[PDB]
Amino acid sequence: ETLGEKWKSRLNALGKSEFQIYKKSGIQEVDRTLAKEGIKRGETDHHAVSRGSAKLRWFVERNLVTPEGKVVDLGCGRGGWSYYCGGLKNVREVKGLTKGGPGHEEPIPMSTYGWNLVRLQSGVDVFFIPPERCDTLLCDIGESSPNPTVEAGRTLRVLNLVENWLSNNTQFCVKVLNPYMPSVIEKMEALQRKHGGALVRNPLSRNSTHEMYWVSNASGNIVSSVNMISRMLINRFTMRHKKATYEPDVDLGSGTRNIGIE
Ligand SMILES: Nc1ncnc2c1ncn2[C@@H]1O[C@H](CSCC[C@H](N)C(=O)O)[C@@H](O)[C@H]1O
Ligand SMILES: NC(=O)c1ncn([C@@H]2O[C@H](COP(=O)(O)O)[C@@H](O)[C@H]2O)n1
Repeated sequence: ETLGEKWKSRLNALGKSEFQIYKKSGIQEVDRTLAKEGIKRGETDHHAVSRGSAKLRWFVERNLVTPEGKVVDLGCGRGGWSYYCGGLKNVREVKGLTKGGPGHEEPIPMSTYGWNLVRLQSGVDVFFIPPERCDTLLCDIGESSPNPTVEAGRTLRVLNLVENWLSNNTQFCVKVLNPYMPSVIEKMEALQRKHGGALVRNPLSRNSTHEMYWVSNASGNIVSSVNMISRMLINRFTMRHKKATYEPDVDLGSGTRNIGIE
């Protein structure tokens, strides 16, 4: 029921080569080369396990999401979001959960700052476990599909999932894979009405996804928000100068935290 649908078809209609070029046109990138080589080498200090750490950092260093207390990371994969939160000031406990298993990102043990406050377990399907009480809820789940109706389903599953974990003034950051499909817009509107927050586009996301994140400390008419991104993604189809701007990767430190305010 929208304009992002025009974008998706155009996207799908791209040639393999055209596609790769577009996917990174004028986006923001994280310089991960050395971080990956160090990880591959067994290093467990400083490195982010994925570009997700840098991704979360962007929202956090802007107070769009303020992870505190018990943080639950739904679909932590390797744990970029979890290890990152494990080094943040007022965070006490970090629990990350994923499916893992062959053909899936499995959590990677690390000794980055606060790693001791972080527990990651795979072999978990978040959709069928009971909700635990938590102060901040993070969720980065959402598999992309060439078929926008398939994505719309996946998106809703996630929204319903999180609604079940959100309480009082729970802090949250949740990926909304396909925010432009009308059932997803409809649900988002309900949620926003019920828990506030807004949808925000992360400059680090690639042009090949219309993904937006529902963050707790931000507002803005949903529909308006998605169209903005839709127009933007379309504008980017036709670009002179398609370079990606890079930035150093995040450094996650290497110690253990003792907690206890003091
Ligand atoms: N039902 C489910 N239960 C648990 N994990 C799931 C799931 N469906 C998908 N996932 C997982 O969710 C992950 C999302 S990608 C993880 C990104 C992470 N924030 C990064 O920074 O490291 C995938 O690795 C996938 O295996
Ligand atoms: N035109 C192509 O050659 C091509 N390849 C992938 N895509 C679009 O982008 C989406 C996911 O992006 P990616 O495959 O992980 O980069 C797909 O689901 C599809 O809609 N398009």
